Amino acid sequence: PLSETKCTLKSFTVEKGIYQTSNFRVQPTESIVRFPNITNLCPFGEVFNATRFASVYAWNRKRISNCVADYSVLYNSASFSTFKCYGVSPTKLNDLCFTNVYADSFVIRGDEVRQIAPGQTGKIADYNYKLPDDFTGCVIAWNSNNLDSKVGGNYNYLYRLFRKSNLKPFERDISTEIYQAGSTPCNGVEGFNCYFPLQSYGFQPTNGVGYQPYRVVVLSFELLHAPATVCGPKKSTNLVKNKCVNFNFNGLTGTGVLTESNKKFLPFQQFGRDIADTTDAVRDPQTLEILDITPCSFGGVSVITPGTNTSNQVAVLYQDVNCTTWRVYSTGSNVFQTRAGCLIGAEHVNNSYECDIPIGAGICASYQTQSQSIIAYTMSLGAENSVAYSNNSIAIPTNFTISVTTEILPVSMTKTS
Amino acid sequence: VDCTMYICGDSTECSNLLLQYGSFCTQLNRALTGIAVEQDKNTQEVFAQVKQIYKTPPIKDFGGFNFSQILPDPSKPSKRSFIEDLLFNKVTLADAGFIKQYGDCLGDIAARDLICAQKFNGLTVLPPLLTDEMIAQYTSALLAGTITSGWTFGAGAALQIPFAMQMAYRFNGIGVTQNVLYENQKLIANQFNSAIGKIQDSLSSTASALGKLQDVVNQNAQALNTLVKQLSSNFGAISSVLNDILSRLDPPEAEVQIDRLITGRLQSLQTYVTQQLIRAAEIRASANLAATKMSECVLGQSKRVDFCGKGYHLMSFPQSAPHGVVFLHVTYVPAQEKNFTTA
Amino acid sequence: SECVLGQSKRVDFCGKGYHLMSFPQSAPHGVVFLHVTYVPAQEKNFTTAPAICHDGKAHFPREGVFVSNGTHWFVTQRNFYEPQIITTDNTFVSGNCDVVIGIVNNTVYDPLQPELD
Amino acid sequence: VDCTMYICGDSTECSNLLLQYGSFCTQLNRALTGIAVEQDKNTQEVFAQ
Ligand SMILES: *[C@@H]1O[C@H](CO)[C@@H](O[C@@H]2O[C@H](CO)[C@@H](O)[C@H](O)[C@H]2NC(C)=O)[C@H](O)[C@H]1NC(C)=O
Ligand SMILES: *[C@@H]1O[C@H](CO)[C@@H](O[C@@H]2O[C@H](CO)[C@@H](O)[C@H](O)[C@H]2NC(C)=O)[C@H](O)[C@H]1NC(C)=O
Ligand SMILES: *[C@@H]1O[C@H](CO)[C@@H](O[C@@H]2O[C@H](CO)[C@@H](O)[C@H](O)[C@H]2NC(C)=O)[C@H](O)[C@H]1NC(C)=O
Ligand SMILES: *[C@@H]1O[C@H](CO)[C@@H](O[C@@H]2O[C@H](CO)[C@@H](O)[C@H](O)[C@H]2NC(C)=O)[C@H](O)[C@H]1NC(C)=O
Ligand SMILES: *[C@@H]1O[C@H](CO)[C@@H](O[C@@H]2O[C@H](CO)[C@@H](O)[C@H](O)[C@H]2NC(C)=O)[C@H](O)[C@H]1NC(C)=O
Ligand SMILES: *[C@@H]1O[C@H](CO)[C@@H](O[C@@H]2O[C@H](CO)[C@@H](O)[C@H](O)[C@H]2NC(C)=O)[C@H](O)[C@H]1NC(C)=O
Ligand SMILES: *[C@@H]1O[C@H](CO)[C@@H](O[C@@H]2O[C@H](CO)[C@@H](O)[C@H](O)[C@H]2NC(C)=O)[C@H](O)[C@H]1NC(C)=O
Ligand SMILES: *[C@@H]1O[C@H](CO)[C@@H](O[C@@H]2O[C@H](CO)[C@@H](O)[C@H](O)[C@H]2NC(C)=O)[C@H](O)[C@H]1NC(C)=O
Ligand SMILES: *[C@@H]1O[C@H](CO)[C@@H](O[C@@H]2O[C@H](CO)[C@@H](O)[C@H](O)[C@H]2NC(C)=O)[C@H](O)[C@H]1NC(C)=O
Ligand SMILES: *[C@@H]1O[C@H](CO)[C@@H](O[C@@H]2O[C@H](CO)[C@@H](O)[C@H](O)[C@H]2NC(C)=O)[C@H](O)[C@H]1NC(C)=O
Ligand SMILES: CCCCC/C=C/C/C=C/CCCCCCCC(=O)O
Ligand SMILES: *[C@@H]1O[C@H](CO)[C@@H](O)[C@H](O)[C@H]1NC(C)=O
Repeated sequence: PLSETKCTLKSFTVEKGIYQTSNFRVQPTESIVRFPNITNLCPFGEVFNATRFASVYAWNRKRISNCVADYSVLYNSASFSTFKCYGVSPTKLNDLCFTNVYADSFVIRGDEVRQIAPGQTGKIADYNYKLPDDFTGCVIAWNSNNLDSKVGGNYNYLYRLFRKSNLKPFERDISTEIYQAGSTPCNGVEGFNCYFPLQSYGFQPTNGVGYQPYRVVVLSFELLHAPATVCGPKKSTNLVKNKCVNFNFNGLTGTGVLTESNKKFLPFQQFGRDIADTTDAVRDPQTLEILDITPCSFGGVSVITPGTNTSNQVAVLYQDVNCTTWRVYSTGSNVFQTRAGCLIGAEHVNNSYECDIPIGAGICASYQTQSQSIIAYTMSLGAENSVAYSNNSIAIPTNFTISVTTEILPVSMTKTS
Repeated sequence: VDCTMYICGDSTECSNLLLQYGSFCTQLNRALTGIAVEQDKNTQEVFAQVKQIYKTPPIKDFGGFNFSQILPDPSKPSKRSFIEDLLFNKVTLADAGFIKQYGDCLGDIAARDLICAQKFNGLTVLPPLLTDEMIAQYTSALLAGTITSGWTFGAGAALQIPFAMQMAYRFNGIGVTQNVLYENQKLIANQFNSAIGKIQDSLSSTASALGKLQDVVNQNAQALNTLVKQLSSNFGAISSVLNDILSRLDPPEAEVQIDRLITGRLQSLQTYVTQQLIRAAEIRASANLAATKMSECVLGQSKRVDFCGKGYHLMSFPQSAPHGVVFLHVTYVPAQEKNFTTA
Repeated sequence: SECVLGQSKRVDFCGKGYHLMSFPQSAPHGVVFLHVTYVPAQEKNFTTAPAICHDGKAHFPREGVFVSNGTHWFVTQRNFYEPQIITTDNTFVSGNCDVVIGIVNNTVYDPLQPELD
Repeated sequence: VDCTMYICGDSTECSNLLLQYGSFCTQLNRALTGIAVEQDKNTQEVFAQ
């Protein structure tokens, strides 16, 4: 605490006085990791290894649940020319659980891969597949030029070219109603100013890169605000109660003390929040207990310092302890408890004196000989006196003193500009 | 304020970023410390005008006057007078004793108890240097002073004077011959005693008079609760929670989001300090006036027409209350006039 | 203005004691005052009474207090003991001896009758 | 001060964003209201004796 005062003040010398410091803190001692005990691997072999993909015209949407997202399984043979995460840094994918996970899946032309990202325009972004402005997932794609290509062309892949308006996020439209152009009425018949809305792709093996087919998978998911059943590969640990710990509950990390709670969460609520939106309760993923989480730090400390040019002894006042183990930095032989807190290191005396180095709530301190130490004492209030007040007695001065005293009053400040 | 706890409570990555933006954290505390010191000086200036703590005389024969509701009640463990007891009971403080142990908040309760919620976010309250018992001793001395010595209990050594004579001189001060006090001494004592009884009952029945002291308490409590509530603001960040940012983002991206929250949190703290500082200027002005009235209404006889209540000032007695001083001002008001011819 | 250019009667202005006079002095960024005050000293306790009973009429001090030692009553000013003989010049007469509480019996001196005799 | 009009006058997208940064808008008005009340008290104290 004395050094903390010196750093705060940018000085190697501290004047006699009371200095405030940081609230008393403790460190976490161990890390608790809790995930639901999911044993199945996610269907990477179906999402990325399908015999057939949907056309962008009518894209598929697969729901993923109850699995481990161990994507390292792709490293032995998959290759992805495009990969970008929007709602999470990719390096964090293994410490998190995901919920509401869906994999959209389709085939597009290579020059169209860039239109998948949110905020883009073009025939795919406007008429076939659109991500929302606030998309929170990951987009992955690869060059399937030896799977989706055919020598005479592969005409099984379609895209929408004509529409009267743009799509909203994640909408599909598989209507084949003929498109009317040029304000020229059309009764379902291809012709002048009337078009079948869909067109095929070529995808011959001899086309240049921009015309090779690409497989696109979009993984849409949400993080940290709901129960989750798709979760990364990090291993769990045992849970330790009533100690300061580090933790990870389904991807939500932080530190604090885990205790049993009387809060009862509704079946669909995974986490709670306090008045300032800080998580203060969680449902444990394996045993469904509700735990409260409290901060590890708490308290308040101040240091009683004789000038450092006189002595290096200090006394420390702890505002949040009773001292009758303790949330203190150390315990010495001199422990005094008062209304202002627990004072450790000062000797206490039964005398009273004029105040110096005020502590609070009736207590002051000073550095004294009897071979010197810091002493805590109560304040005097001047000295006691009395009057006679007999009902027939009057005191009258017989002499006087003319005295001169001084008084100082500041008048002005340094003017600045 | 623990300006690190308010911004980066229990978070290493945030705490290290905060070091660069660190001169501001220190500056906020310097201003608050200066205010905190001034508040004890204000209390001392208003009440500690007497270095001689006079005991209540053993003789209660103050003519026909009572004063027992004003003087300390010896049956209590405290030295509060009956009227002070009422004043202390009506002004409500958020809590008392200033100690909450960690174990006391180790549960769901931490989120329901506003004081605990303030402590966990780095906001604390420091105890006053003087206690209620010490203030009661100062008010006791002032009363012993004016009940027995009057004018001269200050400006020199206290001299005793019979109580009736003391008022006789206060009447000459007003401009009424002393003969009135002696001839009407029984009437005067009875009117005084009845007036005190009315004050006692008035204070017992209606607490609205004390709203000024209650307002000081409520305003500070609200400012601290506001700082806790403002923690939820995003300030342009993805989330107001550092843990959400740190879990989902890598360091270089997290740093942007954290910096937005750090700047925003300092903005809340600077706003707080400025408001406390302005309010401190206002409370000081009140304290200076209170000190002036103590000296001019209690330690002497003011002749200022609008001091010490309405009427001609005759005498006064201070009483303490949480966060302030309440005065009982005794004035002389003429009555039942008749119109006469003059020249 | 109130301590230097005039004589304040406010009890807590111009230092402690009764204000008598003052002199300003300047200093960097402010003013320092030298305040001269009068403080009473060396008090003694005397017997007192609110009035004196003469011939049934009650005599009140014109100014000051009626004060006495073991054998005689005198009238003095309040802030500096200076006993004077109680005479009809130094007192108000009103009411009577059956009204004032604490009235004592003490002959009041008539300054003129002995000159006329 | 209508602290919404000053920031997002006639603008829906701005107004909704401002809700997150909303405790500050309220706090400004509380301070101004307190001042406004004091100003009538000042007039009354000087003249209504
Ligand atoms: C996707 O399919 C490929 C085959 O086309 C799988 O890769 C083969 O895995 C076996 C077993 O480990 C190896 O013996 C083969 O040599 C691999 N083939 C190639 C070309 O590398 C791949 O594992 C499947 N991916 C997923 C996620 O199931
Ligand atoms: C959702 O359906 C509505 C209703 O059919 C579409 O709005 C109409 O669009 C046609 C042109 O295709 C206009 O002639 C109509 O006047 C519109 N009606 C209304 C009530 O606005 C809307 O465009 C469709 N949404 C999407 C994304 O396609
Ligand atoms: C420290 O804790 C003790 C209790 O362990 C407090 O002392 C008690 O105070 C109550 C009145 O509030 C008494 O009825 C008990 O008899 C006391 N118990 C003991 C063992 O003394 C003590 O007040 C606390 N310290 C501070 C500064 O608050
Ligand atoms: C001052 O007033 C109090 C009442 O407020 C007087 O105390 C009461 O005295 C009667 C007897 O005459 C008792 O029956 C009551 O119980 C007492 N009440 C209380 C609250 O103590 C007191 O005697 C008066 N003192 C003087 C000097 O007049
Ligand atoms: C001055 O007014 C007071 C009342 O304010 C008079 O005193 C009251 O007299 C009535 C009888 O007429 C009694 O019943 C009350 O008990 C008295 N009150 C008190 C407090 O003693 C007083 O007599 C009037 N004096 C003059 C000269 O008119
Ligand atoms: C002073 O004398 C007047 C009469 O000359 C008393 O009567 C009032 O006089 C005023 C001034 O002309 C009128 O406005 C009122 O209407 C009169 N009163 C009534 C009831 O008619 C007045 O009361 C006397 N003052 C005192 C103190 O007795
Ligand atoms: C006034 O007279 C008293 C004696 O009646 C003097 O003595 C003090 O009286 C008080 C009141 O009873 C006691 O508490 C003190 O202990 C007495 N003093 C001593 C030394 O015993 C008192 O000194 C006289 N005042 C003056 C100014 O002379
Ligand atoms: C009270 O004061 C009076 C006046 O000073 C004293 O009276 C005089 O005492 C001297 C002796 O010291 C005599 O020579 C005078 O003749 C006395 N004057 C009168 C008018 O009698 C008196 O002695 C003092 N009394 C006490 C008890 O101290
Ligand atoms: C001052 O107090 C004394 C008592 O300390 C009062 O003395 C009483 O005087 C009357 C005569 O007027 C006697 O009958 C009583 O016996 C005395 N009482 C005692 C206990 O001896 C004195 O009257 C009071 N003086 C004033 C002005 O109040
Ligand atoms: C002042 O002197 C008168 C006498 O002139 C005293 O009055 C007498 O007191 C006695 C005892 O109570 C009565 O028996 C007499 O009848 C009273 N006489 C008259 C004329 O009233 C009076 O007490 C003395 N006063 C003081 C303060 O000593
Ligand atoms: C020369 C035109 C007039 C210039 C004025 C500015 C016009 C703005 C339009 C720019 C062209 C945007 C084309 C985007 C690519 C669509 C390709 C596709 O989806 O397949
Ligand atoms: C497995 O999951 C069930 C249901 O959530 C739970 O009760 C059980 O304790 C878990 N077990 C382990 C790690 O053995």
